[PDB]
Amino acid sequence: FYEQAITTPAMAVSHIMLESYKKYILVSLILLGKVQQLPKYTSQIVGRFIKPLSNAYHELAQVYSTNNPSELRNLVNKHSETFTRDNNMGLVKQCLSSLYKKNIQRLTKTFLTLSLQDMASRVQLSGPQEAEKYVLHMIEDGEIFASINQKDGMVSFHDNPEKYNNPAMLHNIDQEMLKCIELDERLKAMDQEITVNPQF
Amino acid sequence: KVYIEKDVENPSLDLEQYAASYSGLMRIERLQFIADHCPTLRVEALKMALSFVQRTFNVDMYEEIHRKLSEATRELQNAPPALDTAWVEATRKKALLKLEKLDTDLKNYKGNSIKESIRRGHDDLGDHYLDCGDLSNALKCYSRARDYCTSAKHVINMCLNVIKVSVYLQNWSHVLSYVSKAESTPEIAEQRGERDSQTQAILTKLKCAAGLAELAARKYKQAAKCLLLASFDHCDFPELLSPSNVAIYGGLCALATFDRQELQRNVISSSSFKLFLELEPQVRDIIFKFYESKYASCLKMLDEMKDNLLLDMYLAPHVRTLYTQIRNRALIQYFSPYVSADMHRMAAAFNTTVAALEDELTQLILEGLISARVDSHSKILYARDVDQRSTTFEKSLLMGKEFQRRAKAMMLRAAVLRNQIHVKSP
Repeated sequence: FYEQAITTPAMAVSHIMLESYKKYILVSLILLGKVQQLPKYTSQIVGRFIKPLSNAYHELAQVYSTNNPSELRNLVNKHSETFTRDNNMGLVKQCLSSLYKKNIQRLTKTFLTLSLQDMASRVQLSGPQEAEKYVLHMIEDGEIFASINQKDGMVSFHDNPEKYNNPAMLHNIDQEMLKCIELDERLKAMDQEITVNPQF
Repeated sequence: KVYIEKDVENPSLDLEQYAASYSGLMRIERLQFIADHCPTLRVEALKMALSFVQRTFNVDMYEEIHRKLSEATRELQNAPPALDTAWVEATRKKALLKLEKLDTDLKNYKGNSIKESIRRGHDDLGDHYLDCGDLSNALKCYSRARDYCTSAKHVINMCLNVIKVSVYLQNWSHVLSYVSKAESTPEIAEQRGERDSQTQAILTKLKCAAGLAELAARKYKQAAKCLLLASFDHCDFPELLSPSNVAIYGGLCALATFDRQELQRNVISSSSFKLFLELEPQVRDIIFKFYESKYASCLKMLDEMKDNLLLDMYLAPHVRTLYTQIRNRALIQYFSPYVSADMHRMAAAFNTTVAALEDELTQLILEGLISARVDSHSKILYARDVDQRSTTFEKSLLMGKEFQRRAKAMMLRAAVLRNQIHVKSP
């Protein structure tokens, strides 16, 4: 929603729109495994004026590559004015969540299993038992290839995104079907109306 | 072009035979430079260098060198110099008046008013600029020299003299353009075939130039393309490269650049380089059993000549690049056939600690090509996976989702545009 509306012809800047691009930063960095770069056909003065207004935010984007608690703490204290400006309590540990996103995602394609005590040592993780705790909520996140070995302390990856083998696959694709269907439907409808253009 | 550079020092030189090898400006240049990160062997390097300032006498560099001399001498005096500086100043005035001698000569020869007289004027002008170690206006003559060359031998003259300049001029872009020229541009096949399969290949000098280019230019592909092209029958240039450095330099630019097949062709079926081949038995069997993969002692002498490539002025500036891609391609070499990377004996080979081993590997993870994972308790990888079809599936769906995303985006974009929509400035 943000990006599709922010390429709109923009010449008036708003701290409202500042909260907009800030929260967009929040998602696009936290929500992603790394940074997004956008279709840069947004405002002339606005998109390029708030862009230095996004000084701390580009640097914090770099921070997404950094993995340092103290600096992000300091910047959070800086922007706490925005952190709670609309009862948006929790944005900082949203950032921390993106942090452990990076942690776990790195860990993802590394290996099959480690000394997960030693891995918690590895990944700046705050608690080995705790480590499996958020691992297992990733299991509530339903994504992880991990597993619960109290005895051997073993967490493996299991590499089953899909085995291309489903009526479920059929459902994914039928979704694709009807979606693209109506997509092309309004393509043809809007084309149709382009036919309605006057003497030209 | 000095990199700070730490030590730092390697005792693995013999400078007497280096000055036997190299000469001129570059001689004392590397003398200085090596001495810098080679203290106390700094000593004799700089001693013989300054005596080379007693050789055609650039005594400005004498000033610099005895400056360093007394500096490190007093610094020495913790441990435990005496020099004929005044007579040096006398001979200095001698040199300067000889400068004036040849200047008067120069202007005489200006007055001669002969295009070939003009050309030899350029020649000898740059000559004495070389002589007393101050070089500037020399270039002008050679900067002027091209305006006096028309014929094929005139092309020969312009090219070889501009680049013989560049021996200590040492400037790529224009002079590399003229390497390209003098090999190709004038009188295609050069009207001389570069000496018709050039007996003494100044092509070799062209090669050295472009090789240092893609040293700095770092496009080492054509670098090694020329490095293989070593043609012994040029047979002489003390400023060209020491055949030790010649072969090591070239072949290791290659050993960075290559893919194994044509390079073994370049190496095992190297013929033109075979003398250059047979120069360093060290680096020869180094790369031999490297491709044969005795990684342990290969890497051993690798980072043993660490210090001596450092001892190269020109191997120093890319030691990290080299050793980087070296151990990279060491990986690339052995790892490719396997399916599950066991480490134990293999680590016994590479001589990296189990953690350091696997963190090398972790690095590898950062870029690596195999869909591979490790039971650390295996102390062993399993390498890349199997399917690419389903991979295509997932990329397909990612495709489609962002497609529909863009599609709605552009629907709404048609709205915002055709709904007049924008943002005013205030």
